[PDB]
This record gives sequence, C-alpha cells and structure tokens, in this order.
Amino acid sequence: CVNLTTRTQLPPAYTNSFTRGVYYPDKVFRSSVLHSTQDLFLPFFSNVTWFHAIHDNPVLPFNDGVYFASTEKSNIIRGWIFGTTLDSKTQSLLIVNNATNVVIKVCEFQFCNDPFLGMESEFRVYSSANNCTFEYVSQPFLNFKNLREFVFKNIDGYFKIYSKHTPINLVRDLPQGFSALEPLVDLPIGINITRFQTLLALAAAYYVGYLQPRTFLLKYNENGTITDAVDCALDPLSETKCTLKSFTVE
Amino acid sequence: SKRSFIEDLLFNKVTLADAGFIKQYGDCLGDIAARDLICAQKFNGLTVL
Amino acid sequence: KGIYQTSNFRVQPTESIVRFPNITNLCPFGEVFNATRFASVYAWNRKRISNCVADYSVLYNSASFSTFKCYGVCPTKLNDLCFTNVYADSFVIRGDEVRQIAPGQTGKIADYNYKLPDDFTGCVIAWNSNNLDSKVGGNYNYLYRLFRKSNLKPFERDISTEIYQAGSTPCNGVEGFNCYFPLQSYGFQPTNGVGYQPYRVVVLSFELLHAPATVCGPKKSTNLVKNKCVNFNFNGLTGTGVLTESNKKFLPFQQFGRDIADTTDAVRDPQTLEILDITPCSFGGVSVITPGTNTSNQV
Amino acid sequence: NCVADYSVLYNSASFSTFKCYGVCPTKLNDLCFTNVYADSFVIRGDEVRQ
Amino acid sequence: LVKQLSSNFGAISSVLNDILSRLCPPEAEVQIDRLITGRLQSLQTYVTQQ
Amino acid sequence: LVKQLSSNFGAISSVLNDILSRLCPPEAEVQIDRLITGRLQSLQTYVTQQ
Ligand SMILES: C=CC1=C(C)/C(=C/c2[nH]c(/C=C3N=C(/C=C4\NC(=O)C(C)=C4C=C)C(C)=C\3CCC(=O)O)c(CCC(=O)O)c2C)NC1=O
Ligand SMILES: *[C@@H]1O[C@H](CO)[C@@H](O[C@@H]2O[C@H](CO)[C@@H](O)[C@H](O)[C@H]2NC(C)=O)[C@H](O)[C@H]1NC(C)=O
Ligand SMILES: *[C@@H]1O[C@H](CO)[C@@H](O)[C@H](O)[C@H]1NC(C)=O
Ligand SMILES: *[C@@H]1O[C@H](CO)[C@@H](O)[C@H](O)[C@H]1NC(C)=O
Ligand SMILES: *[C@@H]1O[C@H](CO)[C@@H](O)[C@H](O)[C@H]1NC(C)=O
Ligand SMILES: *[C@@H]1O[C@H](CO)[C@@H](O)[C@H](O)[C@H]1NC(C)=O
Ligand SMILES: *[C@@H]1O[C@H](CO)[C@@H](O)[C@H](O)[C@H]1NC(C)=O
Ligand SMILES: *[C@@H]1O[C@H](CO)[C@@H](O)[C@H](O)[C@H]1NC(C)=O
Ligand SMILES: *[C@@H]1O[C@H](CO)[C@@H](O)[C@H](O)[C@H]1NC(C)=O
Ligand SMILES: *[C@@H]1O[C@H](CO)[C@@H](O)[C@H](O)[C@H]1NC(C)=O
Repeated sequence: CVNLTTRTQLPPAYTNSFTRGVYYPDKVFRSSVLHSTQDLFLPFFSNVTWFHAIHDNPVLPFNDGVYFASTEKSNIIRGWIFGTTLDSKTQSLLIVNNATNVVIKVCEFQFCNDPFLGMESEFRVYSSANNCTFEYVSQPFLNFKNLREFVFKNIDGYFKIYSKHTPINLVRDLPQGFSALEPLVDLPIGINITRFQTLLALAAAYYVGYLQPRTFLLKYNENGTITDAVDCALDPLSETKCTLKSFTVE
Repeated sequence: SKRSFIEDLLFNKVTLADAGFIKQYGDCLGDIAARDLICAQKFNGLTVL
Repeated sequence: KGIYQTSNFRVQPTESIVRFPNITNLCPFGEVFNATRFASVYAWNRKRISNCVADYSVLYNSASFSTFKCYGVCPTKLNDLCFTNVYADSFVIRGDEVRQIAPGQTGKIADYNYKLPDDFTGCVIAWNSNNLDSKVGGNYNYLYRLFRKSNLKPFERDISTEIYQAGSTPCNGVEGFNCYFPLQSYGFQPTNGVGYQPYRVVVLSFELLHAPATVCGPKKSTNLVKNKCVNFNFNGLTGTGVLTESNKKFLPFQQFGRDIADTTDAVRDPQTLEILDITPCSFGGVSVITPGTNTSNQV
Repeated sequence: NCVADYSVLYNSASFSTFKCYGVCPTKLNDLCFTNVYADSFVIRGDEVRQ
Repeated sequence: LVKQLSSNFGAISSVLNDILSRLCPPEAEVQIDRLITGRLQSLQTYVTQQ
Repeated sequence: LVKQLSSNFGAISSVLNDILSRLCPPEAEVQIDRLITGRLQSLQTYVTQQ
C-alpha cells in the first residue's frame, strides 16, 4: 500500500479521564439499588492520551482491555485493528465500517502502513486474507455532534465490546457528563491480543485510556439505568463511600 | 388523639420508617413501581408485629 | 394458654405450569455430530447454535457416546432448561487425550491446542471414530501443536505455524537444529492401539439463566394461571409462587429482574412479551390465640 | 537433584491415566518438592483402577 | 439480612430454584447445605444482635 | 484469635498461599471456603464476646 510522507502532527496530547469508563457488568435488571462489583474499569480522573488527525495514527499496546472514545461529526473514525504482529503471520481482529456495512473479521491480514477509506472511494487498509475463521456483516445503511465511547476487552476467549452513542454540542475536549456503556457484542474469537490501532477515512480527534482492576459502586435508579458511580481506592473520600456502601457520608 | 402539643412535636420530629403499622397485601401489590423495603422484608418471612 | 406465631404449613401448591419460547425448529445436531469433516485440534471449530429445540434423542436412536461429562449441570436436569448462548467446540483428538479435555487437566492438548475455563459450565461429549476417520497407512489430515513458547488461555486458538526455537539457536524462522516445526500429525490406523485411535469430541459451552433464551429443551409449554400459587417454569427458571401482572421497562438484552435480595422478582413471558411479578404463596403470618389445653380446644 | 519438565514425555509418550491427589496438575509447574519417590511396577489393565 | 440472601456463600448461585433446576440431589444437596448454613448463620447473628 | 489462624478447619493447610499454589479453582475454592467460614466464625465469636 501507499506510505504517508506529509504529517502535520504534535506530541501526544494528554487529558483527564473522569466520570467516564463505566459499563454494565452484566445483563440483569435492577433498579433503585447500589451494587458493588470488581472488574477492569477505567480509573476516574486518570490520565488519558488525546490524539488528533493531522491538519498517521500510531499502533498502541492492548493492556488488559482498553477504553476508547471519540467525538464525531462526519464519521471519519471507521474502525480498529487488534493483534500481536499485524502482518498476516497471526490472526488479527479487524472491525471496519465503509458507510454501507459494519464488517468484523479475524482473517490473517497484511495491513496497509496507512489506512484510508472513502474520501469517497479507495478501500485500502489491508493486502492479504488467508485462513480466516470468522466473518460478520450487517445490513446496508447510509463543533462535533455525536460522542461515541467504546470499551474493548478480551476475557477468556471472548472479545467483549461495550458502547454508548450520544448527541453532544462540544468541540474543545471531553464533556464533564456521566454516561454508562451498555454491552453490545461478545464475540468468541480465542485470539491473543496485545497491540491495536485505529482506522480513519481520509477536524478529527480521539482519546485512549487503559483499564485497571478496580472495585466500583454503581447506582441503579428507578428505571434501572446507571446514573452515578464511585471508584474504590481513588481517594480517601471515595474509599469511605466504597466501604460504607453509600454515596452520602455523614 | 390525646397526644399533647409537645408529644405531637416529638412524634413529628422522629421518623418511623415502617410505613406505619398497616401494610396490606394489596398495598404491596400496588406498590410495584418502587419495590418498597417493607414489602421485600414481608415476602421473605420477616414481619413486624 | 396464650398466643403462638405458628409456622406456615396451611397452603401447598397443587399443579405445575410450563412456559417456553414458541420455536418449532429442530436443532442442527446432525451438522456437528454427523459431519463429513471435523476440525483438527489446533484449529478446532466453534459453531454458534441458535433457534433450537434440543431433544438429543436422535443421537440416542443412532449414536453411542463413550463419554458424556457435564460440569455445572447434571444431565438429568438438562431436559427442563433453556440456554442463553450455546457454542459447540468440535474437533478430533487421540484416544487417551480424551482425559485431557476437562477443567484443571494438563497436557499437550490442554496446554498447546485447546483449553477450558476452570469455571466451565457445559458438557463434553466424546466417541471413537476409528472406523470413520482412520484409514490404512495413516491419516495425516489431523494435526496438533507440539511445542509452544508458553501456555494457552481458555478457548484460545493459536493457528500459528512459525518455527519454534527449542534451543538458543536463532534459526531465522526456518527449520534447523534445536528448532523444529510446532505442528505434528497422528498416524491413525484401524488396527492401532485404543489409546491411538481417533476420537471425535464436541464441547457444548453455554451459560444459564442470565440472559434471554433462544435454544431450549423439548418440554411443551402450558397455559398460564394468574392469582394462584403454582409451580412455574420460565425458560428453565423454575419456582413456586403467584404470578401477577406488572409494568417493567426491560431493556432488549435483559431477561430477568431482581429485587433487593437478588431473588427473581419478575419474569418476561417468552411467548407473550409481558412482565409478571412473582409473590410467595404463603404470604402472611398466622397466629393462634387459644386457652390452654386441659380446658378447651376452641381457638 | 532434579528439574521436572515432563515435556519429554509430551514429545514422545502418551499416558492413559494421570490422576493427581492433593495437587491438581496445572499448578505442578510452579512447585518444588521436599522428597520424591517413584514407585514403579506393571499390573493388569483393569487393575489400574485399583 | 435481606441483602444476605444475595450471598452465594461459595455456591454457584444464591437462588435455590436455579440450583434445583440445574443440579440434582447427590451434589445439589451440598450447595443447598452451603446456602442453608450461610443463611442460618445470618439469622443467628441477627438474633444475637437483637 | 491469632492462634485460630493456625487451624485447618478440615483443610489440607491453614495457609492460603499453599492451597492456591497447590490447588486450582474448581476444588481449591472448597478449601478456601472452609478456611473463610472458620475464620469468619472465629471473628464472629470474638465480636460476640466483646
Ligand atoms: C465500526 C464498527 C461499528 C459498530 C460497533 C457500530 C455499532 C452501532 N452503531 C449504530 C448506529 C449508528 N452508527 C453510526 C456510525 C458509526 N458508529 C461507530 O461505531 C463507527 C465507527 C461509525 C462510523 C464512523 C451512525 C451514523 C449510526 C446512526 C446514528 C443516527 O441515527 O443518526 C448502531 C445502532 C443500529 C441502528 O439502530 O440503526 C449500532 C449497533 N456501528 C459501526 O460502524
Ligand atoms: C500473546 O502475545 C504476547 C506477545 O508476543 C506474548 O508475550 C510475549 O511472549 C514472548 C515469548 O514467550 C516473550 O519473549 C515476551 O517477553 C512476551 N511479552 C509480553 C509483553 O508478555 C504472550 O505470551 C502471548 N500469549 C500467550 C498465551 O502465549
Ligand atoms: C513503505 O511501504 C512499504 C510497503 O510498500 C513498507 O514495507 C514500508 O515499511 C513503508 N515505509 C514507510 C516509512 O512507511
Ligand atoms: C497525566 O496526568 C497526571 C494528572 O492527571 C499528571 O500527574 C501526569 O504527569 C500526566 N502524565 C504525563 C506523562 O505528563
Ligand atoms: C464495503 O461496502 C460494500 C457495499 O455495501 C460491501 O459490499 C462490502 O462488503 C464492504 N466492505 C467489506 C470489506 O465488506
Ligand atoms: C423513567 O420512566 C418513566 C416512564 O417512562 C418516566 O416518566 C421517567 O421520567 C423515567 N425516569 C427518568 C429519570 O427520566
Ligand atoms: C407464540 O407466539 C404467537 C404470537 O406471539 C402466539 O400466537 C402463539 O400462541 C405462541 N405459541 C406458539 C406455540 O406458537
Ligand atoms: C447420523 O448418521 C447415521 C448413519 O449415517 C444415521 O442413522 C443417523 O440418523 C444420523 N443422525 C441424525 C441426527 O440424523
Ligand atoms: C494458511 O493458508 C495457506 C495457503 O494459503 C496454507 O498453506 C496453510 O496451511 C494455512 N495455514 C493454516 C494454519 O491453516
Ligand atoms: C388438668 O387436668 C387435670 C385432670 O383433668 C386436673 O387435675 C388439673 O387441675 C388440670 N390443670 C389445669 C391447669 O386445669
């Protein structure tokens, strides 16, 4: 494939990840309760790497599940790649959306150095496909305004993908609001994932954070939706709320 | 009642979180939107005489 | 003489009610048990199964399993259950190595080619195929990994073929001394020893009563009786209680609702998508006021 | 005076039965033993159960 | 006390009916005994505090 | 109370790490449950006496 030469980039930006990175631990309906659960979560108020498209994307390690998020207005950010070597020697998870059908593959891929789709044509993101073991395709379809926050994790052979899509009116940085991520897909792949990369279709930016094994308190309201949460071991106040099993401390 | 003024203040200051001393079957079966704590106790053999 | 808060024996349920999804499709048991080709162990096949009724009586009529070991679900209770997801991990192995297909075991198969979670729930089914897969002169279409740099994870499929550096000699990924080809083959002959005969194995992995059920056992559904304490069964979740109408905004992926006590509070009927609260039959204490015996028996 | 790999037996051998009491085998790699005695013999096939 | 009905006490599940619909007596009774002793322990603790 | 940490409570050992290094979940959890219930019993007894 082609190689990029002209780059208008900067050193990787950093921001604060807070009030985000929480997902439903299971598929049970419970309402007006406080439930404690221990799992890999995004620690609140941690440091999250902020990337921009030049005005390309590096490959990042996949440590025990990754939180991804990005704000969008023209569907630039069109997929991800996961694997260890990413050169067709091993199976590599591929997720793509070429404006028609979301495609999921585990084929052995010779990935292009510089993914790009479409401006309005030229699907050029890989150059090999052999010994494949999975394929999924959906049905046809056609400031930043839509925030999409995903969690990608790999636990005992299942690649679990949680997601949340919301409307927004904000361009500068991540919002200060709270939103829980529903479970969307669980794929049995059986793949050893260690490194990953994103996909652009060539204003654009995204944020990547890393999960840690933490205990969290989750608040289900009268409609069974997560409205708030407390990190455990974030700080003495949160630890007090965590041991007391309450969001209010006297 | 024959409660005094001061007694009325006392009863109105301390809160008795038991839904009173009456909670009928139909009261719980109609209270399906809140999942009352007392109903949950009552359905598990826990009663307040 | 006095009052006694007596135990609650007065009411006992009389009948049963069975409710299941309304699926008439027969499950593709044949395509996995009756298959021309099984996957090799290093590249074991994983088949999603869905929209199924599971009778396992065709296998009774024709097949004969050497081993049927179920973890987490003893088989006799298998008829009256429904499953959230079902994955059939199908492959072939050597006869002795059938022992290795189990949680907590180790071996070449357990370590390099296939692995189960220690918390696995589901059934391992194995039967010999020495008269079908094997052939005179050997069968080299069934391979397995013999060396790996480290141990496997559960349900991890490593189809890599690159050279393994057994020694400290870096042989550039090409064959050489102290570094060999990880994949090896069995020589299956119909006259070979029992421990060397090929065995077809299928592992049905699922997880119970935590999500909507689309596959289920063969029990037929019944009509529903409300405002009466009955022995109910919804998607394999059994119980006894009074079923009454309710309003609950269940999410599409949510199948069961639970109260403070984490007991099932309400169920979404699989056939008619309405939510029913369950309440215990013997609600309400009963206290007996009586004069002491030796005086009267009225109460 | 031993290091126990039990990978040579993997490369060549094929055991009919491997039953460990008190030590489940997967935790066997990361353990060291005070004493080790190999009681070796031959028996009839059924009596392997005994 | 009611929250202690959510405890598994080492069992596969906190729900009796799930165990009984999934498991059969010879090893189901063990999980049922575990739940029974856990819940009876919780009751004994509650009564002692009272 | 501290001496009660030496009790096996019917387990193979009183040390958690020994069990975990020797045994793996499907039957290790049983011994761990035994130790946990024994030690929690000792704590409950101590708190009651206090
Ligand atoms: C690449 C994987 C990918 C996933 C996992 C995905 C999930 C997903 N996206 C959806 C909506 C949608 N998803 C998109 C676009 C995207 N959403 C994305 O995650 C990405 C990367 C894009 C493209 C850049 C749009 C435009 C909608 C409809 C929003 C609307 O109603 O306007 C829906 C709901 C389907 C519906 O109700 O119509 C799902 C399940 N879409 C995808 O393309
Ligand atoms: C998944 O892939 C990673 C990356 O190759 C493996 O970890 C490496 O393994 C090699 C070989 O033993 C070591 O030399 C490296 O030091 C390891 N790196 C890290 C970061 O661990 C890992 O072993 C693979 N998973 C499995 C189950 O084999
Ligand atoms: C250039 O492209 C080739 C493939 O055509 C690739 O092997 C090489 O790594 C690329 N180099 C750069 C600097 O992008
Ligand atoms: C990440 O942010 C934290 C504060 O949130 C800061 O202390 C740390 O230095 C940042 N990381 C880097 C590499 O600067
Ligand atoms: C790209 O979109 C076309 C048109 O819908 C579709 O046929 C194709 O499958 C998509 N790409 C891939 C890799 O599937
Ligand atoms: C919960 O749902 C009800 C019914 O749709 C609605 O009236 C209420 O506003 C919802 N709760 C919140 C917090 O919006
Ligand atoms: C299944 O659903 C249909 C429509 O909801 C209903 O009419 C029918 O009685 C149900 N049961 C069967 C066995 O079809
Ligand atoms: C499998 O094949 C045998 C013989 O080929 C046949 O008798 C049996 O019915 C088949 N199984 C099923 C489920 O049809
Ligand atoms: C991969 O495919 C090639 C042919 O394209 C084949 O020779 C090789 O055996 C395959 N490897 C695996 C692991 O299936
Ligand atoms: C019980 O009955 C006996 C004989 O009928 C009588 O002597 C005794 O007084 C009675 N006791 C009471 C408490 O009535």
